[PDB]
Amino acid sequence: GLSDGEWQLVLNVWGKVEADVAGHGQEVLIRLFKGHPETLEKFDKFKHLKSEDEMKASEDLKKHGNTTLTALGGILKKKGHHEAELTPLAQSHATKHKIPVKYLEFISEAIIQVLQSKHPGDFGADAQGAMSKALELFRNDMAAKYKELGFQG
Ligand code: HEM
Repeated sequence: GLSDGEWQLVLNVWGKVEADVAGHGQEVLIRLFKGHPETLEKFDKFKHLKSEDEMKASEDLKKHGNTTLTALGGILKKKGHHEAELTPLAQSHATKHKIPVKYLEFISEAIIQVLQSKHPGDFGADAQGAMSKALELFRNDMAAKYKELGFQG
């Protein structure tokens, strides 16, 4: 959905995340939990973290962040011919974890805020715009799969 050029920007900033997937993954879930505390409640092993000090110290949080970003990089690498990899994710999220589309917007924001915080240099006006279109396509495709399995509610 982006131009070839926009995908390139997207894969190029993602190259930075790939050099530290779990430290970027940890910081994204801390930003999401801190930003929207209600999301935390969706996680049984984190539901009890009461502060950012406890979130930073959690081994499990760091793992789950690695898991989350590893899965999103597999989707981003397919540029948009990503139906196959998105499916299973829409399936588990809609049906087993029961994650509203709204929360996919909250995590897209937490992603942009960590790339901006960790790579101010590299994540300039054009990289930010290309990653925001890429996360919006992701969330639109997830919403599409949700309304299909017949959720969104
Ligand atoms: C960038 C968007 C996301 C991606 C790529 C992603 C990826 C994953 C993956 C790969 C798993 C493990 C497999 C599965 O159970 O499907 C998972 C589990 C899970 N996800 Fe997500 N996720 C995303 C967003 C969210 C959001 C926004 C929430 C909640 C606010 C969430 C809640 C959960 C929960 C509750 C589980 C089960 C965790 C566990 O095993 O205890 N996910 N997610």
